[PDB]
This record gives sequence, C-alpha cells and structure tokens, in this order.
Amino acid sequence: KVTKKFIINASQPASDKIFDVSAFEKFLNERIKVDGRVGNLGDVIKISQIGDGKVEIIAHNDLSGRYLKYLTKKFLKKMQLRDWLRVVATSKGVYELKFYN
Amino acid sequence: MRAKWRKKRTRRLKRKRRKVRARS
Amino acid sequence: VNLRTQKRLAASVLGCGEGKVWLDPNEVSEISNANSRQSIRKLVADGLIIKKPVTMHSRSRARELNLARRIGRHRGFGKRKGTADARMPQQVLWMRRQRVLRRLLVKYRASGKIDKHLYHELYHLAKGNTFKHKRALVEHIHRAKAEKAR
Amino acid sequence: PSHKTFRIKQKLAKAQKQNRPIPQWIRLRTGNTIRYNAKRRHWRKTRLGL
Amino acid sequence: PQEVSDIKKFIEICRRKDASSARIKKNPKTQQIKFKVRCQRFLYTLVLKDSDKAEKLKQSLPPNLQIKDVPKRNKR
RNA sequence: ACUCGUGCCCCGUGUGGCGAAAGGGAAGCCGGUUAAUAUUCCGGCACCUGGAUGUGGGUUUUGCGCGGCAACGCAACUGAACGCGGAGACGACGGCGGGGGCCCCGGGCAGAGUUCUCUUUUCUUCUUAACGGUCUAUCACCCUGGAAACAGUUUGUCUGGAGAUAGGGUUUAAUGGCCGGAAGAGCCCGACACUUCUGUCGGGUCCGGUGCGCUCUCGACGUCCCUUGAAAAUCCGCGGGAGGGAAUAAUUCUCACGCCAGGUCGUACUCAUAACCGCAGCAGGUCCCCAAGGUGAACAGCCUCUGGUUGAUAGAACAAUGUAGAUAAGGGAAGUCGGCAAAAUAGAUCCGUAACUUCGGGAAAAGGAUUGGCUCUAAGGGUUGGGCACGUUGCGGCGUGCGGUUAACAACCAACUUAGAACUGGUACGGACAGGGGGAAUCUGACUGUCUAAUUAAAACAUAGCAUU
Ligand SMILES: [K+]
Ligand SMILES: [K+]
Ligand SMILES: [K+]
Ligand SMILES: [K+]
Ligand SMILES: [K+]
Ligand SMILES: [K+]
Ligand SMILES: [K+]
Ligand SMILES: [K+]
Ligand SMILES: [K+]
Ligand SMILES: [K+]
Ligand SMILES: [K+]
Ligand SMILES: [K+]
Ligand SMILES: [K+]
Ligand SMILES: [K+]
Ligand SMILES: [K+]
Ligand SMILES: [K+]
Ligand SMILES: [K+]
Ligand SMILES: [K+]
Ligand SMILES: [K+]
Ligand SMILES: [K+]
Ligand SMILES: [K+]
Ligand SMILES: [K+]
Ligand SMILES: [K+]
Ligand SMILES: [K+]
Ligand SMILES: [K+]
Ligand SMILES: [K+]
Ligand SMILES: [K+]
Ligand SMILES: [K+]
Ligand SMILES: [K+]
Ligand SMILES: [K+]
Ligand SMILES: [Mg+2]
Ligand SMILES: [Mg+2]
Ligand SMILES: [Mg+2]
Ligand SMILES: [Mg+2]
Ligand SMILES: [Mg+2]
Ligand SMILES: [Mg+2]
Ligand SMILES: [Mg+2]
Ligand SMILES: [Mg+2]
Ligand SMILES: [Mg+2]
Ligand SMILES: [Mg+2]
Ligand SMILES: [Mg+2]
Ligand SMILES: [Mg+2]
Ligand SMILES: [Mg+2]
Ligand SMILES: [Mg+2]
Ligand SMILES: [Mg+2]
Ligand SMILES: [Mg+2]
Ligand SMILES: [Mg+2]
Ligand SMILES: [Mg+2]
Ligand SMILES: [Mg+2]
Ligand SMILES: [Mg+2]
Ligand SMILES: [Mg+2]
Ligand SMILES: [Mg+2]
Ligand SMILES: [Mg+2]
Ligand SMILES: [Mg+2]
Ligand SMILES: [Mg+2]
Ligand SMILES: [Mg+2]
Repeated sequence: KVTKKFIINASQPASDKIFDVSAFEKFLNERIKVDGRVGNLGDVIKISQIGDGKVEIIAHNDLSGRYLKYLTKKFLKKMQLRDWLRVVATSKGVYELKFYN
Repeated sequence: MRAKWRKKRTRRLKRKRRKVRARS
Repeated sequence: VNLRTQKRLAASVLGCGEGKVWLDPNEVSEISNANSRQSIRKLVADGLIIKKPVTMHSRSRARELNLARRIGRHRGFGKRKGTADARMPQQVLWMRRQRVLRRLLVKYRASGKIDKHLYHELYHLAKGNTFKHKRALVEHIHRAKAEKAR
Repeated sequence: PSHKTFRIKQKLAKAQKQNRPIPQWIRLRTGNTIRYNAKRRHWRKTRLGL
Repeated sequence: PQEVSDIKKFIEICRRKDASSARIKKNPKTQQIKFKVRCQRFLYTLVLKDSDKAEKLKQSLPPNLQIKDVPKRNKR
C-alpha cells in the first residue's frame, strides 16, 4: 500500500477569525466520498488537524489533490467568503488560502 | 558516367603532370 | 481617441483574434500612446491589456446520450431514419464472420485438435452458408470427432 | 498581379511620378496662365492602357 | 548533427583545425553530460552518464579550445 | 603540341530558332523580429552544382579488392571508340489492407466557470522541423525436399511435378520505434522588482484506449473497351578491352575530412453585396487549396465553437389598393378555354402486390399495420495459460526424448448492431426539420442525348439498325 498526505493551510483567515478550522474539519468528514458513497471514511482516510490553522489528510487509496480543491471552494462558497479568499497551490500536495488585493 | 565528369579527371591529371615536372 | 491600431497590434502580440482583446476602459489616454509592438508588450505585462477566455461549449449531454444507448434506451423504431443496410451493411457482417471462422480453424489445426483432411472439408463448408456463428462450428466439430472415434 | 515583367514595372513607376500637383511658385511668374494640373489620373476613374 | 560513440575519437575530432568552439550541457533531471564541438560541416555530440569522467575529459581537451557551460535560459 | 596562333590527326546519314509562372525539372527547415517585408532580415542547424586541390584510409612485391552453395553483401576496389538496357513516362472505376493528421473515451498535475440543492463536476494547455544514424515493415527471389485420403488460401477461386505445404535465408519500400538536432526552444502557472531605462527568479511541460469514423498517401488484387490512355532535355548500369601504372614507391581509388564561388528580373496590397468586367461603391458574371461539435443514412435542413461582422437614410402612425406569409363553418370543381394556383401523399420496419411484356421489367404497382419514455432480459468478439524425464543458462529460457486432445476450462479486455418482456401518459410519439398523390385509356417519338444567349424545348435534330452509289 502507498500512502499520500495533503495539507491545507488557512493561517491568515484563522488569525483574523473569519475562517474556523473545526467546521472545516467537520465539513470534510461527512462530505468526502469513498467508492461512490458518503460516510464510508474508514481506515482509508485520516483527517487529523495539526492545530496552527492547518488540516492534514492521509490517504491509502487513490485520491487526487484536485478533488480536495473542489471541496474547499465549495466550503468557501457556502460561507460567502468567495469574494476575499482564493485557494492557490504553493508546492507539492499543499494548498494555501490567500487574500485578494 | 557523363562526359563532363570524365573531362574533369583527365584535366586534373594533365595539370598535376606539368606541375610535377615544374617541381622537377 | 481612436484605438483601432492598438487593438490590431494587441491581437498579433497575444496570438488571438481581435474579438478576444480587452482594453482597459479607464486608461484610454495611456493606451493611446502605445504605437510600437514593444509598448504593447509592456502594457500586457502591467495588466492593462488582457486576453479574454473562450465561450463555453460542453459535451455533457452528448456523452450522456451515448451511455444510455449502450443499454438500449433510444434505439426504437421511431428513432431510425436510414435503412437497415445503411446502419449496418451486410457485407461487413459477412466479412467479420468469415475472418472469425477462419481464425478458429487455423488455431485447432496448429494445436492438433484436427488434421488437414478435416480442416480442408470444414473450410469449404464455412465458405458456404453452413455455420451461423462460432458456437455452431464448435458443436459440429465435437460431433464429427465423436463419430470418428467409432 | 505580383508576377510582373520589367517593362510593365517601368511603366507603372512613370505613371505615379506624373501624378502630383503643380508647385506654388509657378503661379506667381509674369504672364502665367496655368491654374491646376489638367492631366490628373486616379485608379478609380480612368484606366491606363498597360 | 552526428553522434560520437567513444571518447578516443571525440578527442581526435577536437584536435582539428576547423574546430571553432565547444560547450558543455548538463541535464540534472536525467543525470547526463553532453559534450558538443562545432566544426565546419557538422556538430558532434558525445553523451556521458557518470560524472567522474567529465572533469577527466575536460582537462584532456586541448588548451586552445574555448569551452562554455550553456547557461539556462539563454538570452536572445 | 604550338619556341610563339600559323601546324598536324581522327569520325561523319542529317542539317535552325520561338513556343507551358497548372506538363517534364539539382538544392532549406525551426524559433524570433516591423507601423508596414520575410521558407528572402537575425540566431541556430543543413543541403546542391561547378571549380581547384592536400591529408587519412584502400590496392599493387607474380599489376587493376575480399566474403557467401545461392539470392547477394561490404568505406573504397582502372576502363577510350563503338553498342545494348533502365529511369524521366502516364486511363477511368470497385472493394480490401498499412501509415501520418483530425475527431472520440479514461487517469494525473496546474488554472478558470457554477455551487438555495446536485455534480470525485464543466472548460483550457500538456508540442517536437528539415537533415542524419540504427533496428524493422507487403510483393518478389534463393537453398533443402518431393505432394491423391490432393493440399495451401482471399470479403471477392486463384496457386502448385514448368516443383506446392513446411523449415531456413536474401532483398525493393518509412509519413514506424529509439538516438543526434533538443530543451538551451516554444507553451502554462507562481513570487518579487520596475516612473522610465529595465527586468529577475522559481515550478511544470506525463500515461493509456477505441473505430464499416473524416482527410491525404502507399500496396496487393479486380472490372471496361470495334476507346488501350504525350514528347524532349537530363542522369545511371552493363557488353567490349583502347591506353596507363609499384617494389619503394606508384595509384584518371564513384571512401572520409578539408579550400573557393554561385550573376539578372518579380516579391507591397485586393481577389470581390466597395480594390477585376458590366458608363458606378450595380442583388449580374469570373479558375483553385484547407474544412470542427450535436441530431441524422448523409457536404440535406436546424442549433453551436474558432475566426469574422453588427454594413446597407432614419423617426412616428396602422386608412384604401397592393407585394410576400397564412387559416376558415356546410358543400366539394357547381368556377374556368382548361383543376391555372393551392391542398392532399411522403422517413424506417413488417405484411401484400394485377393486366401486359422484347422475360430484363411493370414495382415504391394498388392496399394495410407499427413507431415516445422508463426498468430489464438474450445474442453476435479479442489476448494470455496448459503433463512428465534428462543437460546448459542468473522462477531460470531453452537443446531435446516423449505423452496428450482438458467430454473445452480459467483470468483479463471492448464498441456498436439486432431481437423480446413488464410498467407508464388527456391514444400521444419520422411530435421541429426533412419528406413520392394514385388508377383505366387514346395520339405521337423507340430509349439516354441536342438547339432558336433576350417571346416557341417540341411530335423538330442526332442516334444504333437497314438499303442504295
Ligand atoms: K515550367
Ligand atoms: K523593411
Ligand atoms: K595511403
Ligand atoms: K578493400
Ligand atoms: K505527362
Ligand atoms: K487508407
Ligand atoms: K487513415
Ligand atoms: K490515423
Ligand atoms: K468522432
Ligand atoms: K527538405
Ligand atoms: K498436385
Ligand atoms: K465485398
Ligand atoms: K478532394
Ligand atoms: K587493361
Ligand atoms: K513578399
Ligand atoms: K504577400
Ligand atoms: K489573383
Ligand atoms: K455532424
Ligand atoms: K448536418
Ligand atoms: K398596414
Ligand atoms: K394596407
Ligand atoms: K371543372
Ligand atoms: K370548353
Ligand atoms: K408514417
Ligand atoms: K386504334
Ligand atoms: K431525351
Ligand atoms: K425555346
Ligand atoms: K424538354
Ligand atoms: K432541331
Ligand atoms: K427498321
Ligand atoms: Mg450483396
Ligand atoms: Mg524556349
Ligand atoms: Mg511546372
Ligand atoms: Mg564540391
Ligand atoms: Mg565497363
Ligand atoms: Mg526525434
Ligand atoms: Mg530511422
Ligand atoms: Mg513458405
Ligand atoms: Mg532526444
Ligand atoms: Mg521550457
Ligand atoms: Mg499582409
Ligand atoms: Mg477570396
Ligand atoms: Mg458585384
Ligand atoms: Mg469597375
Ligand atoms: Mg450517428
Ligand atoms: Mg421606416
Ligand atoms: Mg394574398
Ligand atoms: Mg371550407
Ligand atoms: Mg369542415
Ligand atoms: Mg368528398
Ligand atoms: Mg399545379
Ligand atoms: Mg406504397
Ligand atoms: Mg402502371
Ligand atoms: Mg424523344
Ligand atoms: Mg428564346
Ligand atoms: Mg422557353
């Protein structure tokens, strides 16, 4: 088995208290689909939180980073933060939230 | 081969012979 | 202010059509001073001239209909316009079948399940309209070897 | 057409060097009667015969 | 352009009157070293995998030849 | 050869020019650059012809190379007069197979659109030139051997004692795989500088599948003719054996590398509801190349992407009479010279089909039935595996001696075409587009073809057949 890790960094909105991680961690748990179904997150996906406004994800199956980016935008749209925050890839397997100008 | 091609080769031989004479 | 020259120069530098060139509405005076190709490039880098994206044309409905027909959903009698031979020509059906039947006989003869005298006789039977498909040929071979056993 | 011969090229050169107005100082000479150019030609008006 | 197989022939090529210049290109992603010499009619390329002979080869070249290093993103 | 042009010696059947920017024909590709040119300028990397020529290699000690049974191979590897041969060099149509480009499907990394709800979602980029090296690819040819219980074999019946099947080889033909060219280029993201002058730096630029698909090109087959489908310049091979040449040098070695040069004229732009011809910025006329998605048999009609237009004097009102588009109760040609105009029929599947006839037709004769949506069922294919006993080889892969025909099994992969059943609806379903009215007879020309450009397309002309001079 091969394990992949993905990191989402939201330090700036977390420090400004506009984006909270606990709801984001909750949003990922009951939304990610495994084998076509929701709620099948068992011993294949890990959703631990590092704590400093960062979420860490461990996958044992074939998961794609673009899938995670698709979910993050969906969360931002729901909370109506789309006009100030954008999600950008800074390195391999890491996605960061940044403010507009 | 064409005649112009053969004319070049015998022309070179004649020049070389007169030059090697001039050398000698 | 007349900007026809600038729009023509922008399309050449951006490598697009003139219908895809965007000029900043609030910088017309600044854009009008660009007369060379070098100055057009600098205004592109600074973000006053951009290339617009293409218009949407998706095949979602197209490939949705294709999948529904793989399980027989939109192929009734009220959905056909050409003739049967136009949709599936008979000459293609015949050509496929002969290649299938001739491929089998070479396989059996090479392994050893039949000999050349039975191979030749079955070959000309297949050229005639004897065996309907691959299953019919195989059943005929088994009965032939059963009676040859006695 | 882009394909041209040298004789036709020579003719076209002369036809456009003969298509300018008269200079201004010609009109101030004593006993002058020339007003304009009476042989002006335009590609949309009159066809030159080769 | 033509390829050279061994090292001995490539050294003999560089000892020719019509040898104008030479350069070294290294591809770190695939770990290759390429030696190119510019002659009258052709450009000759020699491909090496290791890196313990590149400097050995470099010092064996004649001293009058000009060798560059092919910087990334060559200016127009 | 000339002392130096003057002079000698051979062959002789024949002896002008113009005429093609679509015929024949030596040689260049990629990236960048301008307000306006570029296969022509800049950078890199090549090629052809002609002319001089030196090194390396090759041949020759008895003079002009070796190898293979053979088809033939190899970096070279003498060859005059005269002669023979090949290339240039050729029709239309039909189905089939290989290759490049386009279209289509699945996965991944980046960026963008939508997000009340749904959608691991929708869209875009992911490229590789000329010129070379190396390994291969139908036809055909060579060696062994000797076929009837005849065999091989195409979608399409051709091939073989004038030598098949089979085993092993040689060779024409890349727009095929890998390498040089070449990632240093081009393209997509991100982060800083910068009045300008100026820019600078990080990442990425992958992996598979499918087909009666469209377009170009190549190959092997076939059909047709009382029709058999250009010439010349130019380039090569061979038969012959004239002349010439070394033993320390010689070499008119079609091998590798090296030196020099390539004059003259055209090249902007349009090619058409405004750049040509029609008196004009005229709804007319005027030869070609490239050719996306959906529906569908389809270059039909209808909608969309790239690219391109928004240009044809306008504003207000809704009388008669018009031009163009349409619908009408009941009757159904009573109108009119005359059914003129309009209406009615129409795709596909399954039934059914007369008189007459030159036996080929008439024939889609005439006349009937079905067709949507959803949930299922069945059929039509490809690839890979097969048990012992010896010896070699970093589970070996095989040199074998065998045994056997799994009462045909297992795993994986992939589009479409056809047939049947249940359920369901204001009985509707080729729902727009697209799309034959039919029958019984008379006159006349056999048929297909042709003409009065601008009032007549016909029973007129031509035609095969027949006869005469
Ligand atoms: K020509
Ligand atoms: K210029
Ligand atoms: K030598
Ligand atoms: K030799
Ligand atoms: K011709
Ligand atoms: K083809
Ligand atoms: K093709
Ligand atoms: K193809
Ligand atoms: K397609
Ligand atoms: K070329
Ligand atoms: K025989
Ligand atoms: K056929
Ligand atoms: K065509
Ligand atoms: K001789
Ligand atoms: K030009
Ligand atoms: K041009
Ligand atoms: K033209
Ligand atoms: K279509
Ligand atoms: K269509
Ligand atoms: K009116
Ligand atoms: K009116
Ligand atoms: K009537
Ligand atoms: K009447
Ligand atoms: K119908
Ligand atoms: K009668
Ligand atoms: K006719
Ligand atoms: K007429
Ligand atoms: K007519
Ligand atoms: K007539
Ligand atoms: K007659
Ligand atoms: Mg048929
Ligand atoms: Mg001529
Ligand atoms: Mg020509
Ligand atoms: Mg030369
Ligand atoms: Mg000879
Ligand atoms: Mg390549
Ligand atoms: Mg090759
Ligand atoms: Mg054989
Ligand atoms: Mg390469
Ligand atoms: Mg790059
Ligand atoms: Mg132009
Ligand atoms: Mg045009
Ligand atoms: Mg017109
Ligand atoms: Mg005109
Ligand atoms: Mg279709
Ligand atoms: Mg009006
Ligand atoms: Mg009316
Ligand atoms: Mg009525
Ligand atoms: Mg009625
Ligand atoms: Mg009635
Ligand atoms: Mg009518
Ligand atoms: Mg009918
Ligand atoms: Mg009838
Ligand atoms: Mg007639
Ligand atoms: Mg008339
Ligand atoms: Mg008429």
